[PDB]
Amino acid sequence: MRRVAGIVKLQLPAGKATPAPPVGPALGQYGANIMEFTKAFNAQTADKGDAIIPVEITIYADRSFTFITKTPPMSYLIRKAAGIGKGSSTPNKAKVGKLNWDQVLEIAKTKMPDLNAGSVEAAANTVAGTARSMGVTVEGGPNA
Amino acid sequence: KRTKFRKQFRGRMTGDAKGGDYVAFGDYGLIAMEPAWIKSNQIEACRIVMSRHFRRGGKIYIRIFPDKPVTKKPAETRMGKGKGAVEYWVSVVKPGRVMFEVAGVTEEQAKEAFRLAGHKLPIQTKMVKREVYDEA
Amino acid sequence: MELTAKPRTPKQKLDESMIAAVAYNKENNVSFALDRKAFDRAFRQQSTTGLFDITVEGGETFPALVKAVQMDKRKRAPIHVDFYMVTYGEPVEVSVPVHTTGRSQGEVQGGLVDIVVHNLQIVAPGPRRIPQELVVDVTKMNIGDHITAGDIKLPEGCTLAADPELTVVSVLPPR
RNA sequence: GGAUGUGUCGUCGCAUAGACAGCCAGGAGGUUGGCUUAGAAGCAGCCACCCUUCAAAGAGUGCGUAAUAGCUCACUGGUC
Repeated sequence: MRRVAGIVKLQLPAGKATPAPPVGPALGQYGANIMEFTKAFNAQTADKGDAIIPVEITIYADRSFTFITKTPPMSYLIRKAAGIGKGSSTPNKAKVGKLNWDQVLEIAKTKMPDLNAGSVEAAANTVAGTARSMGVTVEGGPNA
Repeated sequence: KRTKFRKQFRGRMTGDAKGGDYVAFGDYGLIAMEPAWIKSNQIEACRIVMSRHFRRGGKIYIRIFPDKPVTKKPAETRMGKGKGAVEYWVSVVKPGRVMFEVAGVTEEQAKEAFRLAGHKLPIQTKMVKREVYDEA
Repeated sequence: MELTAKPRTPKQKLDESMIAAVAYNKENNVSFALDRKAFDRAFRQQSTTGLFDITVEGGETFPALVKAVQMDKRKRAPIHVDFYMVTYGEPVEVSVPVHTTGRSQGEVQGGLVDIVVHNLQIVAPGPRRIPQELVVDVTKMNIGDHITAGDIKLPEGCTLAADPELTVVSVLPPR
């Protein structure tokens, strides 16, 4: 209908086909096409499969869309790396698990243009720092 | 609140407050300014007030205590035939005497929980911090 | 510190802001009066184990630890001070505030760092090398552990006038 | 109970290393943190505040949205 651009940061499930709560008219109310995102986003979830990969969408006008599909915050393949499916109630009164430092090389090698750090120690210590609110204790530290 | 068993009855008088004008049990402490009386509910008030504010749960020291029986005659009789039945109970708080001590919370929590406390009382009041060191 | 007067009549001061006074050497005892300002300053600086000097308006510097303070219960300011002029080698039974050190593991599971004795009556280091405070690590304590006067530390050459089993700083449960 | 009324004493802090305020720009990536939830993603309630870099930037404070997004500050630098 119109031409008034938009910069929309969102978040969407991987291999499904979103119902009413997420999208619908959540980014299509400016002006975009849905037919080639139900069949164009659910096909690259045949790449990385089963984790909440983040999505960003920029909208021009008419029926135009240009999206980017980032890196899944492995709060899915780490919750499993313990024993609980739904995360800890309170990270300091009830815990989850204890990942190895080598399961900190799949969050520090999938996030190459995300964890805007230079070194490996930094890019590990980042989401290892995330690995504290999840309610998890680190099999790491000095020495060992 | 109320007590257990006793004498029954009373009277009244004033002139400054004995002890204990010192900050024990806590880091922060609220102190009366007027020769009041204080009632069971008047203090249970501040109990429930501050105990709202501190959440779970602080550490709260009610340094005062109702021991005084105050009466009122049955409403509508001409005097004589008796002394009034025991209406309510009273702590005879005199000035400089300290009513509330708390800690296990910060300075802001003392200021505020004491503010809300003192907005429930017949007295102007001052809150402060320790140093009264004759005996801890 | 420094005074000027020592009579029985206090109109030389008071309004002019000085504190009623005594200080005894134990063979030498003297009444006097010392300006409020300085006394408050130093006494919160140095307190009940402070030790400080008395250069009377005459010229006779003295060695003074602070012994007893007595204050206007209403206005809540001090009006009088008892001193103890220190001797030499043997002193007295110093009163010293227990503190707490480190982020304790006792406050991570809902508990609280409660000092069941804010102040400690020890015995004698020597009246020139006195502990001002104390340092009781609390980290090892969980919820339900107390610290008796045995577990309390020492700096060497000192003894504890307090029963070695009564409770100083103990963690309390939540709510 | 409330008040930058107006005089007096005193505490505390801040800056000749650029201050309180005026205007200028970031106010960041993990991270919708986890819990909770019809959805809470800074912000309805329950335990916790960890890192990436930096001239600086804190699971942040308000208005907000059913929830988003979005607007201001805590700090940071130019100015005076």
